[PDB]
Amino acid sequence: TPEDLAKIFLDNFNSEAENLSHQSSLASWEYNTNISDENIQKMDEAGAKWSDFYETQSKHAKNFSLEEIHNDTVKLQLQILQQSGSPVLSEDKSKRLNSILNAMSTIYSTGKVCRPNNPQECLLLEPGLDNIMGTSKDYNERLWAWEGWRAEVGKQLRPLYEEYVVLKNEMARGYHYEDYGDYWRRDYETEGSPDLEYSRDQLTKDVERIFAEIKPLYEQLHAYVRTKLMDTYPFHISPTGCLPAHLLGDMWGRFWTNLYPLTVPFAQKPNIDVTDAMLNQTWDAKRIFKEAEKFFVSIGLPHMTEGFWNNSMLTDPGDGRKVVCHPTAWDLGKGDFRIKMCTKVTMEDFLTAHHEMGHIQYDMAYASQPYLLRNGANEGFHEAVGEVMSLSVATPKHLKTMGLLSPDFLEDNETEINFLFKQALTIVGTLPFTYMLEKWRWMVFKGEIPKEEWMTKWWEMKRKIVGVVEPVPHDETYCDPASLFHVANDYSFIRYYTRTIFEFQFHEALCRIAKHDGPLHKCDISNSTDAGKKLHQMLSVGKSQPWTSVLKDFVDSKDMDVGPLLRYFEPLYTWLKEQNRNSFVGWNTDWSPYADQSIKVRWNNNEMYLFRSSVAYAMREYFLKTKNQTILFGEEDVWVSNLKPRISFNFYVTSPRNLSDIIPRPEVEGAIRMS
Amino acid sequence: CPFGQVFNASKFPSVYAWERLRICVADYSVLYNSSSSFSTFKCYGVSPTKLNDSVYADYFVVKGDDVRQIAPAQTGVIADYNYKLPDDFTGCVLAWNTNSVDSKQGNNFYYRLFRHGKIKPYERDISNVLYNSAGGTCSSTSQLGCYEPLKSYGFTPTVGVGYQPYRVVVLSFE
Ligand SMILES: *[C@@H]1O[C@H](CO)[C@@H](O)[C@H](O)[C@H]1NC(C)=O
Ligand SMILES: *[C@@H]1O[C@H](CO)[C@@H](O)[C@H](O)[C@H]1NC(C)=O
Ligand SMILES: *[C@@H]1O[C@H](CO)[C@@H](O)[C@H](O)[C@H]1NC(C)=O
Ligand SMILES: *[C@@H]1O[C@H](CO)[C@@H](O)[C@H](O)[C@H]1NC(C)=O
Ligand SMILES: *[C@@H]1O[C@H](CO)[C@@H](O)[C@H](O)[C@H]1NC(C)=O
Ligand SMILES: *[C@@H]1O[C@H](CO)[C@@H](O)[C@H](O)[C@H]1NC(C)=O
Ligand SMILES: *[C@@H]1O[C@H](CO)[C@@H](O)[C@H](O)[C@H]1NC(C)=O
Ligand SMILES: *[C@@H]1O[C@H](CO)[C@@H](O)[C@H](O)[C@H]1NC(C)=O
Ligand SMILES: *[C@@H]1O[C@H](CO)[C@@H](O)[C@H](O)[C@H]1NC(C)=O
Ligand SMILES: [Zn+2]
Repeated sequence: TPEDLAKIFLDNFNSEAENLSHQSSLASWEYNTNISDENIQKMDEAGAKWSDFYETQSKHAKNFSLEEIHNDTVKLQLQILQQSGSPVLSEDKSKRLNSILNAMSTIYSTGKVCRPNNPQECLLLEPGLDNIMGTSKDYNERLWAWEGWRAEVGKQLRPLYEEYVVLKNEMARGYHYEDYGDYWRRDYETEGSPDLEYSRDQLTKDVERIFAEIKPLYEQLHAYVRTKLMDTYPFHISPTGCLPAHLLGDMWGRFWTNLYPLTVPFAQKPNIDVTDAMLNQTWDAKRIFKEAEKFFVSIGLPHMTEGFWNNSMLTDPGDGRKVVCHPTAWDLGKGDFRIKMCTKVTMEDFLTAHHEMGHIQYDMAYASQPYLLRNGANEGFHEAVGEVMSLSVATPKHLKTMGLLSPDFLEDNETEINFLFKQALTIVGTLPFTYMLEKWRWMVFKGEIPKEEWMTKWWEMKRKIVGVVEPVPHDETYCDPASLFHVANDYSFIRYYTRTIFEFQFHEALCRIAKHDGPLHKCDISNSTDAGKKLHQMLSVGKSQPWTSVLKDFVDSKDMDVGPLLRYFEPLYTWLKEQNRNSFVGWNTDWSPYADQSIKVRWNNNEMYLFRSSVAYAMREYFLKTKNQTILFGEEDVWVSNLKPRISFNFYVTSPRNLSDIIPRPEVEGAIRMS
Repeated sequence: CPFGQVFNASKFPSVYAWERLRICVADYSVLYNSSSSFSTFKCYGVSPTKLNDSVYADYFVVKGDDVRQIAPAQTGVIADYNYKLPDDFTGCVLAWNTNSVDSKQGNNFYYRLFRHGKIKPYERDISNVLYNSAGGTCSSTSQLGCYEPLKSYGFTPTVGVGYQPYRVVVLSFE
């Protein structure tokens, strides 16, 4: 009886939801294709109706006992509804939390950094600072952009993030989770046989295990980059120490892609770029997607439907309306699949087309599932399936048969590494960042790190795990892990770790079924229907089965495994190893760019304020009396390092408002001794 | 007999409330001379080369995927609650895709999802009361267990071929 009642409830939910979520998603599409004041309010209206329905149904779902249900595809759907859609908060705390998140998003998105010679000139992150960090070679300009962002947006998000953490934990406990960090990783939890079970608190053990196995390769990549980078930024990088945070070619140091032009193995060897071939042969934006389709079809996957070809915005329409040029695949529901892109005839957007069609093939594969189960087995599978496809079509062998790469083109083992190195900077160089960012957040939500220790632990563990050091010291008025998109906007970041690991497990499995004989980095699953159909079986399951069993039937294992990643980059590893023979590999967490010239001193924030003011005072008089110079040093010009409360700290002083110009140790020491 | 008022009709009814007209000269120029028009065409107990040598027509709008339920000895939401044919059925079922006509802004078609028991062959239930999942009747859909038995088809101009309206005509030869 109670199981049948649960089934009736779900039948009602699924049949009612299917033609309601459709309207909300359709309205969203129209808005992003045609941006207007009328379309935005219609988008919200449609969304509101769907949200209200979901909340009511989620609350109803709570009064069905899971122990009374003997069906797995029923119990699972009830669990999904019971643990979402309805927070347990006072109305005042529901108005508030939604007023901090909106505030943080806005502060990030409208944040700008001004110039210390000119105030009416301010650069924004998206059209501005981002194109400086990824191009400039000027140590001083890179420092300005790096520090300015964190000292402008970072200082605004600190008090908001503190309230955010407290309220989110209370919310998470309303679902019977220990904290919000625990809530986030519930997606990896599975129920079933003792052999196929997985606990949410197991993830924090497994990602650490994989990292330890990765590190030995990262250290070789790190050492190589350091010795090559040292020739671009001399006197700023130590042969035994950490890399400066602002010299990684990025605002956050998420990827090392932009260091390639500085750290390229074989500068005399060109990379493959068929942008010119595509233009010469008269390719358009449509042909790119037709070729992407052909690839998937050759391995036994379904053709793209007519609705896709007629409704998708594959190319920017020209004019008359503003569109959002941010590539993404859409599932509108009810057999309506689309891709939204502003496609250009380039190589980089060729690989992208393959990647976004990887999504749409997956979305089709599990379309037959119950509404609530129409998702990936795991959050990391959806991007593993998409990305594994871009590896097989980046191979010269594919371009040669396509006719994009010149006939009789010669390749060798000098250029395979030139290539793998570029990939390592994206795939390996990002893993320790993702790892420690999420690890820090978990500790913050859990309550292991007191508010007063947020910034001290952030940089402490970052130097230990990643091997990157700040150019200037930061106190607790800053919030570095808030000036990044995913942290400010409440997104989980672990999905960018596990998908990298799964991606290569899938890659190797596919290249094995396809009977590849040779290096793993030069495989191609095109024309291989035996590998394609095996993949399809793994996709069609959706979320109806636990990811552990879904993976096992495809990769013949259970836990995530980095083995395949280390093997993929094995060549490179054995090459870097023979290059780093005269250099030091690894780093020591006791060197800093500002530690060479500072004064050691041997008590709350109000006492430190007075101290810094006093130092600025001594400086003003020293310079005026000794060199007859009038320089107005302020409290903000005295930086404090290595604070060990009550007992000791280090400090140094810079010229007024000038970050790069540090007063020579013997000169500031003079000012202190003088007064 | 006015086959043109069934096959060339400006509007069809919902599947939950199907209409039936009684059938003169038994012409077949609209059934077996143009078969490229129909997407589905199956006969039971009779062949296209035999029919030529009372026939009542039941017609309604149903989504593509549910067209397969319009047959003898079938089960499913439509077969069990909206439109049922007997196992011992003689006649033909014809259907065609009318996405360009029925999938508009104000065109709402309904089917029955919940009922206290299955319907008999050729039974037409057009009532509309709240369904109590625990048995009997109830009021207010806010109460757990109360559901509306009639739900719409989310037909729109751009949706999959399996969620596109089809016009079905069933010719039962008695
Ligand atoms: C975009 O939306 C506005 C507001 O309704 C409308 O006037 C305009 O015609 C739309 N653009 C297109 C191409 O439909
Ligand atoms: C759960 O269903 C039972 C049985 O009708 C009823 O006693 C109880 O009030 C319901 N609980 C909730 C939360 O609606
Ligand atoms: C669960 O219900 C589905 C139908 O909704 C059925 O096909 C499946 O066999 C059932 N499984 C079990 C264990 O009852
Ligand atoms: C492509 O480039 C070659 C250069 O040798 C040129 O001869 C050829 O005409 C170009 N193709 C087209 C379509 O112009
Ligand atoms: C796109 O829509 C037009 C409407 O004029 C139609 O004729 C064309 O065949 C459609 N495209 C496809 C692939 O059906
Ligand atoms: C796949 O096979 C076809 C022949 O059916 C061939 O033309 C095409 O180049 C092959 N693709 C690859 C990547 O080898
Ligand atoms: C590339 O292979 C040749 C053998 O064909 C070898 O002698 C050469 O040293 C290799 N290049 C590198 C960087 O190992
Ligand atoms: C509708 O009438 C026209 C004109 O007689 C005929 O050609 C067409 O086949 C009819 N439609 C159907 C479904 O019979
Ligand atoms: C139309 O039906 C008649 C009678 O069955 C048949 O003789 C004729 O060949 C059919 N026309 C076509 C084009 O098949
Ligand atoms: Zn992706």
